[PDB]
Amino acid sequence: MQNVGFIGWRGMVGSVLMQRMVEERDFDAIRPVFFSTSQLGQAAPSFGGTTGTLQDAFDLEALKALDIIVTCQGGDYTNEIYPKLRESGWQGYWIDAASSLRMKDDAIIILDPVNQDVITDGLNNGIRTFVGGNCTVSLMLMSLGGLFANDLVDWVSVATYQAASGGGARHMRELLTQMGHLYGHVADELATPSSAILDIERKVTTLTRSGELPVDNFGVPLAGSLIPWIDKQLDNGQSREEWKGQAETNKILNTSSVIPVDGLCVRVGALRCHSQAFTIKLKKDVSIPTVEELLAAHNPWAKVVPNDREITMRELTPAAVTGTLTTPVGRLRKLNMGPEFLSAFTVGDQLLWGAAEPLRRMLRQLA
Amino acid sequence: MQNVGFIGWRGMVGSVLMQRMVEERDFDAIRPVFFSTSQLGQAAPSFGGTTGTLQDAFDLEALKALDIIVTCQGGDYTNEIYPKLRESGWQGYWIDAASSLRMKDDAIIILDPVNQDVITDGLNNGIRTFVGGNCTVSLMLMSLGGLFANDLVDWVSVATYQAASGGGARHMRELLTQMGHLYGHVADELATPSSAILDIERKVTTLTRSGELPVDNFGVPLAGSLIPWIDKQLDNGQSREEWKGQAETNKILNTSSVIPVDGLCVRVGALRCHSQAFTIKLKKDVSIPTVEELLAAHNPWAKVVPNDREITMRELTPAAVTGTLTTPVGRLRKLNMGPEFLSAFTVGDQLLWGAAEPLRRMLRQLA
Ligand code: NA
Ligand code: NA
Ligand code: NA
Ligand code: NA
Ligand code: NA
Repeated sequence: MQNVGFIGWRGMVGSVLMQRMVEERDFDAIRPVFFSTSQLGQAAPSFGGTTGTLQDAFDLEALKALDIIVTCQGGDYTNEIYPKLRESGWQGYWIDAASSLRMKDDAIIILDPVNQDVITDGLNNGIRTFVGGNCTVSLMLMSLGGLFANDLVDWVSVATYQAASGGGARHMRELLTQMGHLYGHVADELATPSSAILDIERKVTTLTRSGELPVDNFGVPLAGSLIPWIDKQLDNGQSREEWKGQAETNKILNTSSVIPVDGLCVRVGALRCHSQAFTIKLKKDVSIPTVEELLAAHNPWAKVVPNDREITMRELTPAAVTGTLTTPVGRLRKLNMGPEFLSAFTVGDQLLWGAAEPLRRMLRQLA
Repeated sequence: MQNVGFIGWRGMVGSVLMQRMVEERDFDAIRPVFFSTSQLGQAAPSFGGTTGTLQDAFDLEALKALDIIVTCQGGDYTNEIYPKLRESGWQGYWIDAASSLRMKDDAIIILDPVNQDVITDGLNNGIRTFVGGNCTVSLMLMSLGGLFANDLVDWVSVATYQAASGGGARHMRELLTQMGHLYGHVADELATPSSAILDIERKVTTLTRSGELPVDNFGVPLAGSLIPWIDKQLDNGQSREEWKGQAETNKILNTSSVIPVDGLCVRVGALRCHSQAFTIKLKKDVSIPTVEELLAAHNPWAKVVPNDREITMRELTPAAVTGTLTTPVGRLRKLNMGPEFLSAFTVGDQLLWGAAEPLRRMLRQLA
């Protein structure tokens, strides 16, 4: 079996990865070694199946002995250790959740249900570095995989509804804490049937602007609001989050010609699920029934939700998707602009297909 | 002095209207009469230094004695009374917030900062029925009016982030109460520094799908989620909310040729503000500086927010816009599809320009 090291397994993304690996019994097929910085020397996690000890995440010798390394530690860790490992002559496999190495020429962005062909070709051509793609793009491709696989996409315009988990654990806690502040401030009024709605709203609105809401992580309030800007501002007017759409979509698919992908990435008051609205320009006029068939046939997670009111309300929402591996796509119909214009709405959990799942599956392929 | 009757003045939209009328001293030039659908006989609001009794909203003789009727009562009321009132020989002015008469041949959809010419022509041509437009369309036009007025729009695709107020007062209370349930369920964990984020989220997620949350008004949860379907299902696959986009935009502007308007209307966890993401196809390559100038020059409420990170976070959000008459537009840049593809993000209060304000302004013109 292969000797596999795990870095950042206690972080949020790493914890989801561990959860999934235990669910799939992935530790029975490998010889796992766990790393740490604040708990080195302590016993390895029992769920790992070994009686080992937590190794030093910065001990190069401990790392060099491994065949595979799966890290969810972050960019800073990768930027320090990855180069040192490669410079030492280490030719093992590096599976990373951080975005740092995504655009490197010797790295492949992984999402096997979509680009297994790219992964296989890379493995045969000496690629030893595999990086998960941005949550937004990975979820988009999991849901719309059938359209891209059949080369039916001319261009894609998107408007996202992104969850707090994308920001981080403390961001999620900030969102929930804010919900508590808003409700608590008008709890008495809500409990009073005769209270005036405009009195309730005024109080919530005023509190939101009061400066009393904790906003250290998002900068501004999120509960009851939204923020139409995610990540650093670029010279072309895009946010880095929006820039990743075209950059990563094309690298994941290894397109022969650039497929334009652009839009607005907005942070909303959701915990883990990213929802996305699309305006897709098709290369040709294909019927909706054919579109539904192609999307559903691509992979088992792209559940097609019939374009009917009640079922959409029940299945195409964060409430129905959080914590699941399903990446449903619905509201499929042609837009008024023409038969080559397709509308679509998707939902997907940011921590699974958008983070940990592609890593677990890549590791399984190498086991 | 015109005799003006008010219906549905006690409800949420009516209350916002009353508040605005008080702020602008709109009761001074008219003789106000207040009606009730179930409380006739009780004292009437002592607005504009007047006193009286609530009249019967269903008494045709009482209604016929008026010169102008301003109703925020709703479609069911309009559908029952309007035809009977007109058939009884009433030739007064009917100003309505309900969608009922919007597409009638003898009615004009009003948004004066955008279509005063249409309103003026209608008045001279005998039109006596004026109806406010859908909140989505009215807010879109208040923000993007400059692009339409200069006939630069080929087509527009939209993704909305609609507030609960569009559903109603009960809907808003349901959202806030749900926020209370979600936070309350994990309040102890949030207050514990060492608590694990995944344990917190697991509980919130489970509670959300438990069936314990109150959802009588929206059907499914809204706090921490969203619903990509608003109003009745139509045969073309659109929801009625989405259908109003093209129908009302073209009628408000009185276009010579149909401008395609389509997209997805999504309900989100906001109280009063609607936000909208746009993909606009221009008829020609217009520079962003020119676009900014045209938008700002159209009307005083179309605040152009510079496409910069920090200012966008502070001003292009529901938190910054709720309760104000400002209808800001930002994130203006060209999309990767080409120089004729324009991106824009708008925010606007649903109860003001999206409901009550157009009515107040129309009344002022008839006083
Ligand atoms: Na071996
Ligand atoms: Na840092
Ligand atoms: Na259908
Ligand atoms: Na007269
Ligand atoms: Na700029």
